Amino acid sequence: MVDAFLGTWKLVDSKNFDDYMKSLGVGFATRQVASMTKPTTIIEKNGDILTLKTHSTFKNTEISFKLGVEFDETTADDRKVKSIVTLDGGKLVHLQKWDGQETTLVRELIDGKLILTLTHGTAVCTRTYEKE
Ligand SMILES: CCCCCCCC/C=C\CCCCCCCC(=O)O
Repeated sequence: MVDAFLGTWKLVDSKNFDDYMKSLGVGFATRQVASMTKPTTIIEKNGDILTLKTHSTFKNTEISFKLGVEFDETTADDRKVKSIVTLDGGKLVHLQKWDGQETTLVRELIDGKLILTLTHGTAVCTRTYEKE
């Protein structure tokens, strides 16, 4: 089930996010702001549709999707990607594909905390979110 991911989460730790952003071609100015931003992520369900909001003082995003069904997404850094989200080993796995590249955004619950692992190229970033 997806239900233990649901709720409101705030960033409390981040490792290697600059590497991840630079691997995606994000410019220095955006990387600078992003290194100091602590987003709030809200994940809600209505039937088979999940909505994931990411809010901050610089950028906001919102996506709605059905697990296992491709959707178009315009990311926070303005990539237009083809996305699919699924549950795999109890993790929420979001795969983005564009121009032959791939990145994964994988969420795992460990001791009530939401660990987001971002992988692109050789860059691996780990972000820790705490429940609200
Ligand atoms: C909507 C705010 C999320 C972060 C704000 C600024 C980041 C913009 C630059 C790179 C984004 C790369 C893809 C999105 C990263 C998601 C990180 C997260 O949810 O913690």
